[PDB]
Amino acid sequence: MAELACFCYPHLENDSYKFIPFNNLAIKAMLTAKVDKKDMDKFYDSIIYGIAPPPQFKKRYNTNDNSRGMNFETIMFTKVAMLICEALNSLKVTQANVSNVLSRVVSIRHLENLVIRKENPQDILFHSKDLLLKSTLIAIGQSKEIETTITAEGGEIVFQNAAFTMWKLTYLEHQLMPILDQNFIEYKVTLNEDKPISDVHVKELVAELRWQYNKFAVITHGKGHYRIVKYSSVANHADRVYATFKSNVKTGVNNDFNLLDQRIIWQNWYAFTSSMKQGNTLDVCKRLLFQKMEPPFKGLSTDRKMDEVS
Amino acid sequence: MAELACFCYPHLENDSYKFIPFNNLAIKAMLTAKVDKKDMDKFYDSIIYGIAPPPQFKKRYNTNDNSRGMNFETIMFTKVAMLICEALNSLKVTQANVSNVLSRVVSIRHLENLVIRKENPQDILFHSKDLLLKSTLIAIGQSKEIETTITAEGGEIVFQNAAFTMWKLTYLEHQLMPILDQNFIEYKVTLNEDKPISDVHVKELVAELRWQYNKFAVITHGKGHYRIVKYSSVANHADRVYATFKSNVKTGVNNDFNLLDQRIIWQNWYAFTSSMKQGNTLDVCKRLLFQKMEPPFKGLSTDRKMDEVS
Amino acid sequence: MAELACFCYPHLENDSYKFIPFNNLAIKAMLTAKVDKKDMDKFYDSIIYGIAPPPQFKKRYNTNDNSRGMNFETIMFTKVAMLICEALNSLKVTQANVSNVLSRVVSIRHLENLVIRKENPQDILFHSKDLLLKSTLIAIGQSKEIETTITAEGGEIVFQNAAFTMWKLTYLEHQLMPILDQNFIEYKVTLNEDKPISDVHVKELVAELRWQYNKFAVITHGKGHYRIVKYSSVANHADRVYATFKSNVKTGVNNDFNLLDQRIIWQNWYAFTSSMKQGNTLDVCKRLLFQKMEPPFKGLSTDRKMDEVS
Amino acid sequence: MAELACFCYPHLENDSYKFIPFNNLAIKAMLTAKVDKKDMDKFYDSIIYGIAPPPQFKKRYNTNDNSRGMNFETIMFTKVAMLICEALNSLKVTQANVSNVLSRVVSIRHLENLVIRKENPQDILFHSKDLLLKSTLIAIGQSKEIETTITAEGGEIVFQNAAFTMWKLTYLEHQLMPILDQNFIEYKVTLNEDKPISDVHVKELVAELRWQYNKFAVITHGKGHYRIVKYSSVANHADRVYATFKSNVKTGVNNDFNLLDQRIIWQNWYAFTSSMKQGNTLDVCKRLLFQKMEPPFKGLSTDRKMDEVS
Amino acid sequence: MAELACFCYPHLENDSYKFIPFNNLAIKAMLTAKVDKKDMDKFYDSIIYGIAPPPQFKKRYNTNDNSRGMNFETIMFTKVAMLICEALNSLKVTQANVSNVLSRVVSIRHLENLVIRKENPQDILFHSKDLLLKSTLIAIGQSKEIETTITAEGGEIVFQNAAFTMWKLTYLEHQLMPILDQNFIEYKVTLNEDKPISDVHVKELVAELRWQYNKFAVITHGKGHYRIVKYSSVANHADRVYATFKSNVKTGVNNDFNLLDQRIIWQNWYAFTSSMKQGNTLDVCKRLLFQKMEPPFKGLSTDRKMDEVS
Amino acid sequence: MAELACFCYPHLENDSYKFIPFNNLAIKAMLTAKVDKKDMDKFYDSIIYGIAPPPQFKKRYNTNDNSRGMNFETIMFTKVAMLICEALNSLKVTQANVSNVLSRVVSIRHLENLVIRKENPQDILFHSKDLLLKSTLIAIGQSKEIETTITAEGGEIVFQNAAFTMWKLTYLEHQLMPILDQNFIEYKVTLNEDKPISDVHVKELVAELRWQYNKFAVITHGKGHYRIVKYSSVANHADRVYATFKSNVKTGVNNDFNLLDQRIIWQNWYAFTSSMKQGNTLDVCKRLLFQKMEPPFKGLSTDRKMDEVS
Repeated sequence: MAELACFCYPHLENDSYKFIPFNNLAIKAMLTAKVDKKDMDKFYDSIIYGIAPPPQFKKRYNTNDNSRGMNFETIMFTKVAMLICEALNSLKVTQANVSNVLSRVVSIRHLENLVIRKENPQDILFHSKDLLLKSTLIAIGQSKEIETTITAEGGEIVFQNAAFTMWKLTYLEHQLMPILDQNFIEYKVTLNEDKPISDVHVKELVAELRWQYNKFAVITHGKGHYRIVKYSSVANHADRVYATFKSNVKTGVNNDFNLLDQRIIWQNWYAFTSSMKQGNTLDVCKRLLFQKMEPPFKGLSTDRKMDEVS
Repeated sequence: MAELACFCYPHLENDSYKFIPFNNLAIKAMLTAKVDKKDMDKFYDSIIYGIAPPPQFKKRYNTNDNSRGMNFETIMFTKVAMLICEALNSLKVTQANVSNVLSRVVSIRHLENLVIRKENPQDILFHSKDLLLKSTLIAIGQSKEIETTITAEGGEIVFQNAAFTMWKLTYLEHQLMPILDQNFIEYKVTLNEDKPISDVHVKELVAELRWQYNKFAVITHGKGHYRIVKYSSVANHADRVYATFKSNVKTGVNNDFNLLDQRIIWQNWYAFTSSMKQGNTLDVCKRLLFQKMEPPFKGLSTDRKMDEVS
Repeated sequence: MAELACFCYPHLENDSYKFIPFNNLAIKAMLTAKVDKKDMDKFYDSIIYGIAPPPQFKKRYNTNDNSRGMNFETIMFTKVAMLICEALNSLKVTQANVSNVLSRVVSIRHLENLVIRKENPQDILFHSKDLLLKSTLIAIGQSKEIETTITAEGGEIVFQNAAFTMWKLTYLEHQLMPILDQNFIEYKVTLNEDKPISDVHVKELVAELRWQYNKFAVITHGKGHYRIVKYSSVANHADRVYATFKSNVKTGVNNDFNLLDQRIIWQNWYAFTSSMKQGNTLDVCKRLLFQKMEPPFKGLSTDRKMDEVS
Repeated sequence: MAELACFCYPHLENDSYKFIPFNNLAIKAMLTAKVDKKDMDKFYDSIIYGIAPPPQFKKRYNTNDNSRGMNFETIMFTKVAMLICEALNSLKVTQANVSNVLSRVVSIRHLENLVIRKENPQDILFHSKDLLLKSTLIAIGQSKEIETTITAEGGEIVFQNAAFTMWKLTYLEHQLMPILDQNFIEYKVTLNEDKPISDVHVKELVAELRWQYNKFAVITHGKGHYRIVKYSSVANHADRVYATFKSNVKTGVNNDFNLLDQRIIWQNWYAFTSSMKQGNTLDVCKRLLFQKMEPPFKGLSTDRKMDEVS
Repeated sequence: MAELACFCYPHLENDSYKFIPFNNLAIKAMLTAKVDKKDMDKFYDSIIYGIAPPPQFKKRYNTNDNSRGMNFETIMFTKVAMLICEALNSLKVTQANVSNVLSRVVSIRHLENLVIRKENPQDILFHSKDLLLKSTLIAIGQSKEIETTITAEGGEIVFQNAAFTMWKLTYLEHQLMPILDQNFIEYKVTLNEDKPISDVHVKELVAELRWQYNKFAVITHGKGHYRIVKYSSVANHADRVYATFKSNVKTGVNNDFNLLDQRIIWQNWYAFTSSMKQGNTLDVCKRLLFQKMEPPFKGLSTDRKMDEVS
Repeated sequence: MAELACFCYPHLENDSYKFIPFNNLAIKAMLTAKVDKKDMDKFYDSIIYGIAPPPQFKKRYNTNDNSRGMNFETIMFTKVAMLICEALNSLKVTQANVSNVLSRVVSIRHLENLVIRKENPQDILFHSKDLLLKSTLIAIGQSKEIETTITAEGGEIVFQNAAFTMWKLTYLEHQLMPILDQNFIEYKVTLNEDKPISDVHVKELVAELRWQYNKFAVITHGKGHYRIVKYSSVANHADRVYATFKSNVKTGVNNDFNLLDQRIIWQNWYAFTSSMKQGNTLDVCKRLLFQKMEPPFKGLSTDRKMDEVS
């Protein structure tokens, strides 16, 4: 969604790098500037409003002629920028790394959701700076830890178990970078703890997903939680995860992929992703997606049905 | 929902009975009137606003202390009343029958929907008085004919086949007697013609109902069309149909019941209703409703799924 | 409330007097005019907008400095004027009488209510010009007939009997000359027919008046119907009726007074008015109003009570 | 209206139990949760929003499919919860009792009214924490003291005496759990002090109740104040008080009942309740309610009448 | 923008084909229908709302999941449909041709503009059915005649000459199929007559275009008028015209192209299009577009400048 | 736009003059006052609201009969007054000078823009009192320094270079003294630093001005920055600058004039102003304005064009 350099810039004071949010009028000035090709990757001095992002990220910002960026003039842009700065400032980043850290692309919608979590007095993140930092570092790609319920990006809870918390992603209502397609619906299921889950608690989740979300495929991107996406979108999900798997192999970055419970994941998605982890090609993997198959917890849908009839 | 006498009264002119709509201020005057117990079943003379319904039907009309009636002061009350009068006036009803005809209870919501159909220049009923009369006579219980797509009460079309037309019932938005429970959702599937339906056209309907309405039971009330109701409501439907079957037996009125296609109807509903037609008791019939069973078109849900994934 | 000359003027065409409504801009011009004392009682020629009422009636019209008149610029002024003209035009008034007819003071609020009745397709007056004329002639003081339910000024029906129709007077919502005191509440009870009324139908009315209007006195002005007025106002009613009785004696005009049913009228009002008809003085009559007395249908209030408890 | 456990949960810190209000998002999470039958009576851990009420109280909370509960997402829910917690926290409740204390059902509308009293700088409760605690403990069922004017739940004062304060209950306008029937009207009359009341001060109250509330029955529930309820509702009041009297006998809880002044209470209610205290059956008691009788302060209604006529 | 079959269907009555507009509820029903692959190109019978377009044109209609179609539920859809039907009905189309006529793709925005012209009493098209037919037949591709000012699609006149009329295209404000990109600006310059144009009248147009539209390229699509498009869009225009030139060659349809005045057209566009007419390839033509060149009416921009300074 | 005495008055406390803002009700009182001709130039004592400006400046203030002044009752009047007072209070003005300082006419719109700059946390002036003072002293005519980008009056940045910052003047939206002509558009180009500017950075600015502002003349008033004004206004600009040049010569005040870069300034303006500096008459100077001439960076407009076509 955007590189971290779209929100802040590094400032060396006291043999350590502190990160500072952009003023939105500085971004606005940048968008109107004539800049040499040699300077497109350098931070821009607006003179009146402080420093601004490198003009090379111009398309990340919505303008009269760009709707595929972010709304950098909203309050949420500043809140997201401050959330990034706080997390990155706790890391005492060193001179060799600042470039890699800022050039990293992160999910803006994940960050706006964490803002929404932390500003809510009811939410644990409002009351624990440690959990907020952990949660943010995960979304910034500066942590090895896995996103769980405690550290979830958030949303509206629509189902909860001893083992699982199902959330509805509210991206349509975001201020910074909302999803523009009004047909969008996506959920995620995060794990509450990391100790083994009983068959009965798996059953309960599977049963809810077949009754209340029968038109949704249960998939994962390998990062330790389930993604509940409409079947009309799994093919696009497959492309993205494969491209991400392929790239992370070429670049040597961490590339472990948690296929998660085969009793829960859509069987075609399990096939597709298991073929990925085996090193197969895109065309070979994607074929298992569209290949019909039928070999699960039998009779779970008819249980919820009769419960309702009573 | 209400007896026909709640909308019109009979007037003998020219050796034939013409039916006349009530003024709503006549109803209002009636609701404030002191009436002898002997006159509760007689039409009421408001003096200023003409005749009014028998005070015995007071509860059919919404007031400060009644919300289970109709909104007789709306324009829709008059349109519905005129629709009834037109249909009943084409029948040259005779002196012995007027009582039975008016005392008959009909669905107001069905009549408001027929009004909505006929006032729409796009709808065939707007352009054929014969079809409108047929359609209304069915809803008034003064016709032996079966409601089909052509003569359907109406609603929003949400699926259509060579053989079927699926409608969404808009009762939440009615003016005269809307459903007050905002959780209400109900569809009906009417037959387009009365010649046999191919297996493939049945398949197409069943497939849509499992994909798009998996949380809905396919039942019928025996009147020749399907009713798509949430499982949380089939038990109440069962009570009503049985009470109607029981009564129509005691009173000798027509009591044929079309169970419709067993490949479409929910198997528990087919069992429940087949036990009814065999003369069983309520407790025996209703038991087959809650009795779990599992012995259909196999693999039809997985067909639509893969179609979407493409 | 206003003389008839405030609404129309006489025009002699074809040896008969036709009456013509004023344009409101003609009235407005009149209100700004300098007029000789000798011409204050003559109709005024606005030149641009036709004839206008005699400047002597200036205070009948609301202005920046008068709120005790009528709102002669509303549509209702024209409707009321036309209603008067129609009634007076059916009388072929003669040259000697026009002065007396126009100088007569009538109730504007009664006339606005008759307009409201006749413009309503539900009301009998909408469909019978004869009843409308009769009803208007009563309110214009050009008829010997008594106002009954059929010819009532109107309002909201709040109770109805075989013998009685109780109306709520809506004067607070009038456009032409509303009551300005927002605490105003007044009802009237008109007789449906003029044949004798049974004890049971009297009982029913008395019972309603004690239960639902316990804070209201049942009085009459002698014109053949009951007036339901709050006790805080009967003394003012007494003054007005006496002044009207006194005047009608001095002027020889008709002065019969129908005391109506002593089982219904408030006993103090019956005493007050019976003393009037006997020729007593104001001070003697009014004393019987404030004189406490207690000598009715016993136990009628406790009947309605227990009915409600059930 | 709801058990205290619907608002707070107990926390053992420092050998004493402190009570903590629920976050409304914790309640919301609970309402979506799959819970074992064995855990339905245990407080629920929403993980993200803290603890929540036992899922067994699900129906106390309004949802898309429940309107007979409370609006737990309003600000008033939190204010009411804090009011309960403050009162219960002053009691140093012990481990054996917490269950009984929380399981106790209290009037939410009484608690919302006490909130409205205490937040008003004009009200004595705003300025005396001791009176507020006393007043709340009465409404929580954790006090032996009787509700008087000082500690009344509140409302709009509509009549006041040396001995009495009459209040109108504003339940239609409540935010947390309003009465939904718009025809609802109920008053209460609380005693200002507990020393004897003169006949003249009783007379004054009775006189107001007959003039201004003639359609209302003067009853009590035995808790030391009068309840002014429409006659159309006394039968339902009778059922509730008897069921409460019956239960409190079976459970041994305090069951004294103050019949209050027989010159004020509706004579049928006095009969009904006196039969209750004598141990009679429901059918025997309730019969005295509908039994007509007529054997009071004579001529008090005619005093207020003549006062108004002046 | 859409085939003519998206608006009407043919009906053989009286050995001639009359064309009939679709009801929008018929289209809506079609969009929900299950249709055999063999019938996708056949007109669809909605049963309740008449005939509908072939389901193969589903994407021409805006839905919850399609924004690249038209708003067929607006009034403008019906007006456009009637305009097409009127024009096509004057042609007595024969059985062999109906398919070709309906399958023809036309500009909806051109048709909505002609509607706007004809409904305006000020516009000549409102008063001449012959001119309207001519104008529509041009936009329907059923006429050999060239669009001139008289028969222009319309818009806001922003400049006019003895020889030229410049219009602003209002596509952003259209109801049926507006341009969605809010940055859109496009003008057209139509010829008033077809007799030769003096150098001075060309000068006047060129002068206005350089002063008031310096950021716009003067191009044509070969149909006899100028198109004033921003330079940021000429490359896309080039693609479309070439694809249209290429296709019309392969299909043998009329393919004459009027390059128009080389003193007016942007020199790069003249080069690009002259290379097209010579049969060159796309890559060869398009190269002349981006090839810088500079060899016009000298000093025309400085004339308007000094005029303004005065 | 107004003398400084329209905003504040001098107060001698502690052998130094402090300047105090006017209350707007003091101004209002002054505007209603009868004042001797001898006192028209003295500050006015409103008695109730403090001191007010000399009645001789009455026309500087908008009233029912004056629209060519300022809106002295807005909040902006007070902010501007305080900004002046702060700047003037840092100068320890002496007794001989106060008259000259206050009588000085300054641009109100410049001062309102500096307020808008300083109240914005994003703007450097918000964070540096020294820069704000410098910037204000320039606008007050109490500084020898030249307005640069850092100290610019402000506006919306529409173009920025290593060497230049182009601003749009928002005078239409001002609160204190907006431009009333809605056709007004004016920009200014300020220099970022005062070290020499490369040819390439000049080229970049000239290129933007020809593409995006072709209808605007590049002129200066000699104060060290460029003014981008429509050609329809340069003649009026010429009058004003000449009158200012003429006056400053007669009064001996500073009269240096920076013609700025002849490669940027409109050649006619350079001629006009160079003739001014040579001492020529108005008629001689102004003639060079309207005199056509054509002898610049060739082919710069065609560079931006082709860039857009790509």
